[PDB]
Amino acid sequence: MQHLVLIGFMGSGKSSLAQELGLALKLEVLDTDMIISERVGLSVREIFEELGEDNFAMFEKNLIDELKTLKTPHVISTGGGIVMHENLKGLGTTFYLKMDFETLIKRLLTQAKELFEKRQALYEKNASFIIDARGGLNNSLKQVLQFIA
Repeated sequence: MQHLVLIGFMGSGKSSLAQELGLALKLEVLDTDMIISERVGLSVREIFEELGEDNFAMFEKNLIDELKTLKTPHVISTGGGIVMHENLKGLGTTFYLKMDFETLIKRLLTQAKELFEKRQALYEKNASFIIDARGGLNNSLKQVLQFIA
């Protein structure tokens, strides 16, 4: 609960922001996309295609509990599977990196819009803080650094 937890959709650019936020604050950064792929042995993309998003999200939800094992404060990029998460706020201060749907869509249909709407509601229910992604990585970073001050 002094972990800084970047949460948001996959493709939102949280991993890269995490990297740069760690560097700025002299903190280690952990990316649950990385851990899950490292431990499962398959790429994010293969897990998504062969096992589905619900199972990615399960992988993530099980890693969260382990992440409270951490003796030091970390930047943690996670939340690609918010559907399965109950309250990652118990992991630390969570920042939702909020991107509009059309912009998320470019970086990666009525059914996708439906999903996006439902999951955004979960992200902001799980967020201690909201960072507006529209302005790009450094403007998101400034936002996070301003919350910290």
